[PDB]
Amino acid sequence: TGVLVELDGDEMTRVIWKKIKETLIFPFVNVPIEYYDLSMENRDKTEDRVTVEAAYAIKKHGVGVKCATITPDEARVKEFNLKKMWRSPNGTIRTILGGTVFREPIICSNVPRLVTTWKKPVVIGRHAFGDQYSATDAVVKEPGTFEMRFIPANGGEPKVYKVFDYKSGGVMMGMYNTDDSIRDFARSCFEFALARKWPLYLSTKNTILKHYDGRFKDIFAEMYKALYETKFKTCGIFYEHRLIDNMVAHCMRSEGGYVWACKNYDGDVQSDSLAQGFGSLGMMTSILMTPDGKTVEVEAAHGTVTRHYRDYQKGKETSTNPVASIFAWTRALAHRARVDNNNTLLEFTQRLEDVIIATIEAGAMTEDLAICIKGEKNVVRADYLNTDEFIDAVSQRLKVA
Amino acid sequence: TGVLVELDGDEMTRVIWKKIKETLIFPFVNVPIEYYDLSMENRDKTEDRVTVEAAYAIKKHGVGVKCATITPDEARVKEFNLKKMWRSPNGTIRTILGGTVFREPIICSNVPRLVTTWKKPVVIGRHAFGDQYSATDAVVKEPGTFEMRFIPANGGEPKVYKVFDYKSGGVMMGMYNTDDSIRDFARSCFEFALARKWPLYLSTKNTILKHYDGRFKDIFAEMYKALYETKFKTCGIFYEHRLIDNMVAHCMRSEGGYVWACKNYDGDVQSDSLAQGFGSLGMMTSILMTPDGKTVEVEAAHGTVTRHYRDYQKGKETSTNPVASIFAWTRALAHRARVDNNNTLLEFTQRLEDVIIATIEAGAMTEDLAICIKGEKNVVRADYLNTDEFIDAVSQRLKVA
Ligand SMILES: NC(=O)c1ccc[n+]([C@@H]2O[C@H](COP(=O)([O-])OP(=O)(O)OC[C@H]3O[C@@H](n4cnc5c(N)ncnc54)[C@H](OP(=O)(O)O)[C@@H]3O)[C@@H](O)[C@H]2O)c1
Ligand SMILES: NC(=O)c1ccc[n+]([C@@H]2O[C@H](COP(=O)([O-])OP(=O)(O)OC[C@H]3O[C@@H](n4cnc5c(N)ncnc54)[C@H](OP(=O)(O)O)[C@@H]3O)[C@@H](O)[C@H]2O)c1
Ligand SMILES: [Ca+2]
Ligand SMILES: [Ca+2]
Repeated sequence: TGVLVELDGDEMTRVIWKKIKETLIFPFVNVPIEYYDLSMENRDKTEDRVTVEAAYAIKKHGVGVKCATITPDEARVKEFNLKKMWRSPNGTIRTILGGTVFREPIICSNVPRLVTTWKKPVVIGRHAFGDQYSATDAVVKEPGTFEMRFIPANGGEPKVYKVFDYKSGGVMMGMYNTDDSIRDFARSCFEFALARKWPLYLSTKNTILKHYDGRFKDIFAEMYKALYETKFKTCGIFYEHRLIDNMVAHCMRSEGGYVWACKNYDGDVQSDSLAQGFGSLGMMTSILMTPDGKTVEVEAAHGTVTRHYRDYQKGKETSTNPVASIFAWTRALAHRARVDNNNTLLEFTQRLEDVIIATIEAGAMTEDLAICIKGEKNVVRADYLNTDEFIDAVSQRLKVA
Repeated sequence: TGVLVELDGDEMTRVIWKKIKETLIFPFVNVPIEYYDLSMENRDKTEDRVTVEAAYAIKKHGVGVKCATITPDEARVKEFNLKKMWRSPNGTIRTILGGTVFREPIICSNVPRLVTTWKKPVVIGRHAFGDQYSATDAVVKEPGTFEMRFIPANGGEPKVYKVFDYKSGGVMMGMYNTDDSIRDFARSCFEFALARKWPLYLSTKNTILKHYDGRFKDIFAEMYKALYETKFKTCGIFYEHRLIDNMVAHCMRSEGGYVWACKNYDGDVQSDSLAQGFGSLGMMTSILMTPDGKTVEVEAAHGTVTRHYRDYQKGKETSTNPVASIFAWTRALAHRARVDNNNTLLEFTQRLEDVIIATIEAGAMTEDLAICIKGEKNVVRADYLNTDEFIDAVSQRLKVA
């Protein structure tokens, strides 16, 4: 009754995406899908127009599911003969939608973490706006002065700052963020943690960046005091600012069960460290949530798995883990279901997640999880299923459920 | 015959520092020491002049050992009634000396890592110059335009970049780095890895910061090709650039035995994550090495342990781990010894490190390491020694050795 926006992708994830749709989704669910092909080739052909069209379609319809895509760089420009080094589609969509990207591991009882203390999941809430990701940078090739100016819109004295006099070359960068965006990030994070009844931590480096990072600290503190502190206390949870240095140490030590609000760059980096620590990138989920909770975009917290695609391309069997991709579909459909008051669709999504977990906990799993259990040296082919075998096995149990 | 420059510090580390000197160093070694008290109180009193004097003394004499110090922030300004929010002494010294800070864990056979894959130490080489640590930032409180200008020193068109038009407040920041400093960082890292015969990785985000981070990538690549590639290949090692996202995942997965060159901020953050993953900050070493290897500053890879100092202040027994601090002294004295051709001093330093490791591997250890072995819930007072008991035990075995 509502529509689901689908964004097709690249390389190994695109092949798996087709299998997931045809095997675990379309046989059981009839939902109207608006489709956008975000393959590298179609982005180049459409001069990246598909990307922004897809983003606006998610805003219109309320829910999107996205397959991993290639982010061009020098090598990719050569590989595909790109017209331009097109921007990351993820940055474009997240820019258009706004919001915070919540990343969380999927834990199976029988798959150990790499970190021995980790008992419960940790959620990273990544601020998907500003800083490095909309920065302007340049190489300095001659002697000269880098300075910044702030120019008030009502005339009156521009403020100037001399940063550096280069003599023998270097680099320069400026970046910004906004009160509006920081306040939206804070609200998303307080709301997420409150719904979970988990505590909340914000990491910054305000110790060095007294003004830039101090703005994050002050905005979260203001918002906690005004709007959330009483509700948090009543639920037996709390919010705390932490020095980024201390926070990464805490994360190693802690058993989990907290929400961790991260600035754009820290969320990007620490999410991968977290994912890998929990066992595998194939078991890490990602959901962008707009401020208010009414628009989401769900994806796997990993890329296109091009190393595996290379093996796929030369006819070799691959056991890349489809679980995060499937959970993208289940959580997107669950959001679609709730808006639509469709309890049977919602129950289907829960049931598919349940059988995936049951399947793995009983010993049927892809090679990455076999490795977490046995160690890379000790796994043999009979210890795991290939990707299609894993998905076929899941559909079997799904059909009895 | 040469002189050792000593920089006294703050809180818990200052108390331990005195005990280390009096118990494990001065009874066995006669080296001239030039002393600088970098306590919070003496930095305030001298308007931070002691800090820069101490730094220049290290440059003059070639070797410094430093105790952890307080870096002022808003709360510390109130606590000590500081005249100003003085800059981090570590940033000041590292600024004055130049160089790369190499951070490495001390592994004991019987103390497990938190990360189950970790077998050998990892060395982080932190670039101790530029980026966030010499950046200019500001809060924007009115509508206005942030722009950057590059002004060539030979007249002729300034290059201008419009970054943002603020309407409802935000933040702005500019930062730089230099070709000279990046090239010194690269050389330190290639040399360090080559002497170890370990491979070398550089992490960047050149995927987003094409110019700023691309400069790091290009400089290391240029230097490898010109100066190190053949020597690395001949030793069976290599150098590789890595996306920071991939690199933190690699670090979780890998058994260790590589050098990891990190930009200023990444080195700061990832060093603490690494340290904690290996078991305890009390077992992480830090050495600043200038480009050429002729000036060093050695310290513990941790702060003043103020949480423990708080307990110390109210007469409670503390078991803070002195090992990193002692290794600061041993590695500083070893550098002093090599310059001076003093083989007996060098052998003493090696012997003290040896007995510290032997002491722990036989079950005599501070509370942090007991916790790594037994789990926090299961440790009881008889499982560990307090700090002085640990140091006294070490001196005992040292005396028979
Ligand atoms: N959201 C997105 O659209 C997104 C996000 C990140 C990257 N990317 C793009 O994806 C492409 C490749 O990026 P990347 O190699 O840096 O990261 P990646 O695709 O996440 O793969 C990195 C490595 O992590 C492991 N891994 C990731 N997903 C896995 C899964 N489902 N099952 C098992 N193992 C998995 C694999 O290790 P082994 O090879 O050791 O098995 C893999 O080679 C690039 O073009 C990048 O731009 C897209
Ligand atoms: N090089 C330097 O001079 C330097 C470096 C960093 C920080 N600092 C300064 O040091 C002060 C405190 O900083 P911080 O609390 O962020 O970091 P910290 O002093 O490293 O202590 C953080 C926590 O790590 C654990 N830890 C650190 N060193 C330890 C040791 N030797 N033995 C056992 N456990 C240890 C303790 O955990 P538990 O409390 O859980 O036992 C401790 O509270 C601040 O004023 C900061 O500015 C100085
Ligand atoms: Ca990433
Ligand atoms: Ca630090």
